[PDB]
Amino acid sequence: SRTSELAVGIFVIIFGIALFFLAMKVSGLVGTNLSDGYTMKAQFDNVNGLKPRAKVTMSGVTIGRVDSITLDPVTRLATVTFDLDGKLTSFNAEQLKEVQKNALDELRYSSDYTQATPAQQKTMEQQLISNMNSITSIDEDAYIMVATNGLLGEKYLKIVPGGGLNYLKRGDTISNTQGTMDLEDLISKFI
Amino acid sequence: SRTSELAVGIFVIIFGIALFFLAMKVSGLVGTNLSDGYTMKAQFDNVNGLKPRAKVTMSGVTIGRVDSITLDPVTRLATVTFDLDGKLTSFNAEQLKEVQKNALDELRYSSDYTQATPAQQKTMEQQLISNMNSITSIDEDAYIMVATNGLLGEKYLKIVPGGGLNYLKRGDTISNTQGTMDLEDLISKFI
Amino acid sequence: MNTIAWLGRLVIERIRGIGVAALMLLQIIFSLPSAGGFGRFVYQMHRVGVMSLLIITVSGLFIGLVLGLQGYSILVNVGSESMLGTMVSLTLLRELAPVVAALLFAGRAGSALTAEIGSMKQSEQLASMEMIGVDPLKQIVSPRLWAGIVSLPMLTVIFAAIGIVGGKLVGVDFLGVDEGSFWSGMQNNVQFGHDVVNGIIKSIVFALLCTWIAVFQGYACDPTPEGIATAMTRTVVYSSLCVLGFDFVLTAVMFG
Amino acid sequence: LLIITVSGLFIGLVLGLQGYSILVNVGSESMLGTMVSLTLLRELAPVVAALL
Ligand SMILES: CCCCCC/C=C/CCCCCCCCCC(=O)O[C@H](COC(=O)CCCCCCCCCCCCCCC)COP(=O)(O)OC[C@@H](O)CO
Ligand SMILES: CCCCCC/C=C\CCCCCCCCCC(=O)O[C@H](COC(=O)CCCCCCCCCCCCCCC)COP(=O)(O)OC[C@@H](O)CO
Ligand SMILES: CCCCCC/C=C\CCCCCCCCCC(=O)O[C@H](COC(=O)CCCCCCCCCCCCCCC)COP(=O)(O)OC[C@@H](O)CO
Ligand SMILES: CCCCCC/C=C\CCCCCCCCCC(=O)O[C@H](COC(=O)CCCCCCCCCCCCCCC)COP(=O)(O)OC[C@@H](O)CO
Repeated sequence: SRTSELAVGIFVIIFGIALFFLAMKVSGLVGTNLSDGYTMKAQFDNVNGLKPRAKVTMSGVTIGRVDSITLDPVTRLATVTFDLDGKLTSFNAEQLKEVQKNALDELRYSSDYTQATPAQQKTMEQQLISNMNSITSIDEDAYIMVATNGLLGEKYLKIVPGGGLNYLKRGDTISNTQGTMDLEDLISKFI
Repeated sequence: SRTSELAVGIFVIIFGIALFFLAMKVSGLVGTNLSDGYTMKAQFDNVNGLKPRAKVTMSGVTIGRVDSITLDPVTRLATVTFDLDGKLTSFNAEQLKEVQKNALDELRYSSDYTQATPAQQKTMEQQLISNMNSITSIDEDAYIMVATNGLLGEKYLKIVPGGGLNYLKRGDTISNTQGTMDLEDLISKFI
Repeated sequence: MNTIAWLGRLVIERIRGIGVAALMLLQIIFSLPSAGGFGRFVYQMHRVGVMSLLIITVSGLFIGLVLGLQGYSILVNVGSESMLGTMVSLTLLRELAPVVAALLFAGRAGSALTAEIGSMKQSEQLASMEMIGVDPLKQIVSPRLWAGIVSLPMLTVIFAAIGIVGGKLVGVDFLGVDEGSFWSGMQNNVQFGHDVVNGIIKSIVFALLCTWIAVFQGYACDPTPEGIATAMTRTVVYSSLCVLGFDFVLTAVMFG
Repeated sequence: LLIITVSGLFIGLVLGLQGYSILVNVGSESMLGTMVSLTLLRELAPVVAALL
């Protein structure tokens, strides 16, 4: 039964070490990675209460985290950089063709046929090579804002999509923001 | 004995891992280290709820801590001393020039040129050489206030910049304050 | 692989030890009662139950004093000092009184049961009783098992009662909350069937585990003066892991 | 080391399960890590580890 004592002895040591590798994974130490996360940035005027490793949502569902918050002491603005996900904000292959031909057919309508030249579909060739390389689901006129999660929640960033013909590339800067609202300024704002 | 000294050495490895996790993942210890921070002070009329080692923010970005709160019973206004920062609040080489030329331009514009005598800009160079010796980002009519994050959270100090030409030195006194607003303060406002 | 074989041989003898203790329990509870067996049970209610009454009473008072002192500091900042009696009574009745009273029962009345049965085995009173023609599982072991299943749920009710009296004494009589709001908030949110009876159902499960381990380790002991002392520290370790292990399973069913 | 490690895991499992039920009714489920860590660090980890 020496072969039996060797199997129960090995299974215990394997189970004991695999629990230790699982305990360091669910503890915020070594690991904690993300599905090809790129990086955006944005500039607010008041980020009071936003902490790093916060949460970024689009329509209630978390799409990213927050990386770092710095101040620019010449212009009184705060610059937040955050990192999104590829599986949740990037078109895989098929949707890439779908939002191509929707933005192409809406641009080449009867409104811009008379505005642009009659040598059209040449801009459709030039815009399509700029669409395929590194595009996200955040259109050009969406805006981000600092939200507060109910009434006693923590604070986080919320991307509000809207409109959109062209989109932002990976690495870009969202240029429509609005900062938070302090409750000292709320009461005052009232009267 | 060579096993028992080997096993005790593992009991000190697992203790050092857990003290590392408790200090630098659970507590705020690694996030209290200020870079060549100077020290200012302000003088309030209600600091109720403000603790030592509380937070100082400019636009939502933490730029200091709070050191000591005492009475001064000859004037009976509470005196808070707080220590700020080097990088996030003091200027540098490029920025100092970016405010030195505009501080002469905000002075010697069309409005305040013929306000002093018909002399040259050497006294308007004196307003340049009065600057670079230990300047801050805070101007002279910024005010500070004891605010509260959320509506059940802690109390911190909040610096609100506004207007202003000249800049405070390192070590001065911010001279516009307002204290805390408790429940009896909020009521007497609305009526 | 010299210690790997030793480690695998260790956990096989522990698996086989659960099989002997399972067949030992089914032989005790499935048998007919006998003559003079009620009077042996009332004698062992004195040794297990009444002897544990002084550690349980003083430890319940000290724990209720900490709960009323810590629970006032939390609730006074959110304007709910009237909920002090609700959180003191609901912390004891569903969490602390089943668990902490079972950790002091495994130490005092559990480790004394495995020393009494184990010294009967060393001095050969169990082998002398068997050769006379009396089963020692019925004469010796069976009154001691039933006296522990009855005495621990009777001792967590006394634990929870002095914990609430101790928490009322620091809250109302020293920190100065209203006495009528202490008892009225407690009579409103605490139910009898969901909070009081569910704490007794926990302590019956714990009393079966703490006594079946303590009785088995003295019977299947090693009749040698440091084989008894090795067994007494096995009933404190195995009972504490079973109390904390079955506590997570019972709260996920009752209050989840 | 083996009784202390397994008993600490079982107690933290009950604290996170009971503390979620209290905090979710007052809209403060984000304070779960504060009440779990502050219950252990000042009350339960000095006392229960000294009873074992
Ligand atoms: C949303 C719903 C809200 C709840 C509504 C309930 C309202 C409150 C009223 C009454 C309280 C009911 C709560 C469930 C009661 C738990 C029952 C239980 O936990 O059963 C225990 C099993 O324990 C063990 O094995 C440890 C094994 C544990 C696993 C057992 C799995 C239990 C599954 C059946 C229980 C049905 C639960 C009904 C509640 C919805 C047995 O307890 P005892 O009788 O002492 O047996 C003595 C032991 O020595 C066995 O010999
Ligand atoms: C960031 C978070 C921080 C957290 C840090 C990580 C926390 C610590 C992690 C892990 C700690 C694991 C504990 C290791 C225990 C080491 C014990 C030990 O190492 O002790 C050994 C024996 O252990 C023995 O009994 C063998 C002991 C019993 C064996 C266990 C058998 C139960 C397991 C099998 C069942 C599987 C479990 C069921 C799961 C479904 C020593 O042998 P001895 O012959 O007695 O002495 C020999 C001396 O004379 C000279 O050497
Ligand atoms: C749901 C069904 C019931 C729940 C139980 C479920 C568990 C399975 C069934 C258990 C009952 C089966 C009946 C058989 C019991 C077998 C144990 C037994 O029969 O033990 C007997 C002891 O008496 C004894 O009942 C010990 C004497 C009585 C012990 C209990 C006393 C009850 C008093 C408290 C009851 C609490 C009620 C209070 C409510 C508020 C006999 O021991 P001895 O006389 O010393 O032997 C010695 C000779 O043989 C040789 O010297
Ligand atoms: C509404 C709220 C509900 C609450 C209900 C009320 C709760 C219960 C209330 C009170 C319970 C009190 C506990 C009583 C303990 C009884 C113990 C007992 O009665 O046991 C006795 C011994 O106790 C012994 O050791 C003597 C035991 C030690 C003596 C104690 C010494 C410490 C005290 C002295 C120091 C003072 C304290 C310091 C204060 C400043 C028995 O003697 P034995 O020789 O061993 O056995 C003899 C047998 O063979 C035959 O008789």
